Amino acid sequence: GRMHAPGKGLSQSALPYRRSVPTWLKLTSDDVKEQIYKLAKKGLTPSQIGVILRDSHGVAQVRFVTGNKILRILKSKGLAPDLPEDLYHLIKKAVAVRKHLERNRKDKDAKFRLILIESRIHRLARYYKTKRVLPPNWKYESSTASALV
Amino acid sequence: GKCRGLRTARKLRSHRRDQKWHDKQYKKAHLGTALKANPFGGASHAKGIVLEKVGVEAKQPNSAIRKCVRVQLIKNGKKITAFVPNDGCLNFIEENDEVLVAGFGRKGHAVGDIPGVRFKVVKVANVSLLALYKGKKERPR
Amino acid sequence: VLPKKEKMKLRREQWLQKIEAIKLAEQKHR
Amino acid sequence: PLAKDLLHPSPEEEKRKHKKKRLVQSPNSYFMDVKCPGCYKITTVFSHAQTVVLCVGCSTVLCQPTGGKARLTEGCSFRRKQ
Amino acid sequence: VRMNVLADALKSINNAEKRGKRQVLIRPCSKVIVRFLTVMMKHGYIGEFEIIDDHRAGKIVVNLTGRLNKCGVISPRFDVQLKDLEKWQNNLLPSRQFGFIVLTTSAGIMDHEEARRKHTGGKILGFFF
RNA sequence: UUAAAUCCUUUAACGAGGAUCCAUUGGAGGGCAAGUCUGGUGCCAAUUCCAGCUCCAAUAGCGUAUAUUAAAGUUGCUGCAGUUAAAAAGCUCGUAGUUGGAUCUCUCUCGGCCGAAGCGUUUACUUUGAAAAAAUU
RNA sequence: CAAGACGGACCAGAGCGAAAGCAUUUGCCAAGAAUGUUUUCAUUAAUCAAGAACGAAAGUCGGAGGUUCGAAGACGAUCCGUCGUAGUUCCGACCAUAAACGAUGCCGACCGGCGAUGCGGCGGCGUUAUUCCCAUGACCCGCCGGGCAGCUUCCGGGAAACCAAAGUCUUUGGGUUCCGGGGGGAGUAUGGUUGCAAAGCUGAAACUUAAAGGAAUUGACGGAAGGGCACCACCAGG
Repeated sequence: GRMHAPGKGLSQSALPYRRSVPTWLKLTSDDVKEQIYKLAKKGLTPSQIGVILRDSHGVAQVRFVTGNKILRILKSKGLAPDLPEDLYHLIKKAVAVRKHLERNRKDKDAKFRLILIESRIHRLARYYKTKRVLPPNWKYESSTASALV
Repeated sequence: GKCRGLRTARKLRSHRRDQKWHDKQYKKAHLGTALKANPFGGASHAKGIVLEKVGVEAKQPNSAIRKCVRVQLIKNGKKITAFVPNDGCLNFIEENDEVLVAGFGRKGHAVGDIPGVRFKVVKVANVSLLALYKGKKERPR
Repeated sequence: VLPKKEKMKLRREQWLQKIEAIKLAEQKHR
Repeated sequence: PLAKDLLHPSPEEEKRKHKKKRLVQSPNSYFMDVKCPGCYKITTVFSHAQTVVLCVGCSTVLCQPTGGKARLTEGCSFRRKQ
Repeated sequence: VRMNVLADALKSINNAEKRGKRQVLIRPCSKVIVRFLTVMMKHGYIGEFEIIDDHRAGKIVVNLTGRLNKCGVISPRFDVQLKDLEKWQNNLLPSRQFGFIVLTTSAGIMDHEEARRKHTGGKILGFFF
């Protein structure tokens, strides 16, 4: 079930059993990696890179073709951000909700949802501190939240 | 649902400690204030001085007028009332006598016939009531 | 209907009866 | 009733089931190749694409994203691929 | 959430057996589940099974035969010293002949008779009669 | 016998018909063993109190009181419950503690094939061995 | 003409929200479930002591406004009526309690049928947008997913009412939280703590009692009600 919602939905992606590249795909691994590099230089999150490569160029799975996932490809070249993209999106949402709250003080629903968001932030920050992605002195603070975005 | 981990020993025994405290017998035996409020003082028998003789009325559906003696315990000064087996055995007991008094029988509970009498007289003048009833012994005064 | 005491006795007795029947059936296989 | 081979389901039942709940899960989407009406070029487009797909040479909108399957522009030709 | 997939497998098999089904599907597969099923196979309780291999944790289709009365897990995995083993079967088995404590020992996953022959103890997993 | 004795053991003599050389203690006419009984004493035939007989159980022992244990799965680890019987928190975010999906099939130096040395990631687990007062069981 | 209040009918078998709750149009703001997905991360999760957010109504402290209703109160009758104080309305602080109900923790698995409904998606002839000039909306058929709610059932369970969970339980172990231990004394005394207050949270013992309680099937029963008959009953009469 959902981590803060009462929903329990099944919807997700289902990978096929064939891990082999299809015969009709003529793109080599380095061409796909060059597309990844120019897309990241356009300023795109790895999720957006995967969606664009799936839709327009027909690359179904980047790891099945190149052998590495998008974040590792961007990391080896060095075009990867300091904080991860899910934590970035959560902190951006928390900043937006806090701005809405400072303009609108009666919205107790917005207060409850902000508490939900920053609890999700605390769980993800604990995970990233445990596996050494974030430095151990990193801490999410309310005023420092907009400074990260 | 009860926890069943391999490291839940502390939680299980702490819960059992508290829920032990929620039992009347455990709390009576472990709180100390029952033996600090029992007239016998934890004992099975106690001696006393016969203050007087009183009469207790029995239950409503079967009317009777039973005869008890009000006695004052030696060791702690408490006043209790004690049952006598029949009206004949009341003639062996006098005011200001030494009496040995036991419980009525069911580990501390009252009589199912005579309401609120708790104790029965076993000995008077250091001789038993059973011997005095049967003519086996006489009592001194 | 009937007290739970003899229902428990009947259930455990019939269970031991299946235990004995399967024991004799499995002993017959040797 | 109570007598069927779970190891060998028929194509109609395994097609009918949810994509995760089959014997071995498999997607329902596909990659299909599209010819623009104003040109001849082949574009490989995901069936459930979330991005609007422009022609690399003509810059004509091939498909518009919807809730499920993508909505092709009228005039475009498409073929199932692989 | 889902913890102890062996419990889920054994409950699924027991519920399938009580309805008089012949064939059951088990997800997910595991090494411990396959070893337990092989142990029940060698004693002639659950017939035949086949492992469907997708690129996830797999699934198992088991051919039930009818002899099995109750298969069950024991959670948590209590340590079973070789003396204590005797006590354990008197707690779980309805007789001293049939039924099976399954132990994982350093000599493998096996039943209590074979663990007594190999003279070793281990963690208790279940029982089936 | 023993320090000297007593007791026990061994032996003379005496020692049993009501073999009076006389077994008690409790309970029974609602339920586990055991009653279609009698006689006194009062209320308006039922009915308070008292003495008995008959039967039953254990027996040189048998009642009683109190505590405690077992019955008891009324403390529940094994092994209880929580709609209507005692009982689930107003509701959800909300650290610690408890629990956590699938997966991986021994050698190097110096002395006589061996001994020393690094252990091999650490444990938990299991088996073996030493060692650990008697008395108690 | 004005002031305050409130959004009926449509309005449910509906929907949304963590719960309390939520119904005039329009615009803005920031959230959200489900669905779709050959995106990404790759165990990041489940459950709660501590601590914190929200919490109907009534209530307390400052303001504003006071139409209706209305505790108290003044009158008139004898549970009602006239007038109407505090309040009910808004803003800012508190209080944190309800039959706050499914008198029913949360997360996970397995275990019958049916045809309805809300949202999303997929496939498909047809009718419609005055035969619509292709799509699109509205209907129609079927399937899939997460829902709300039914009917049915020797799955099993229960003391029974009944429950697709209150099942998979003496054949007794998926994970974890709160909590009961006969009836009263008694939510009392005492101490602590929160609150401006009203009160809230925690919470005994002495003693007393043989019960307390839950579920269901039932004869008779002075009577009571619906009808019918009769000039030894009635109306009008002799």
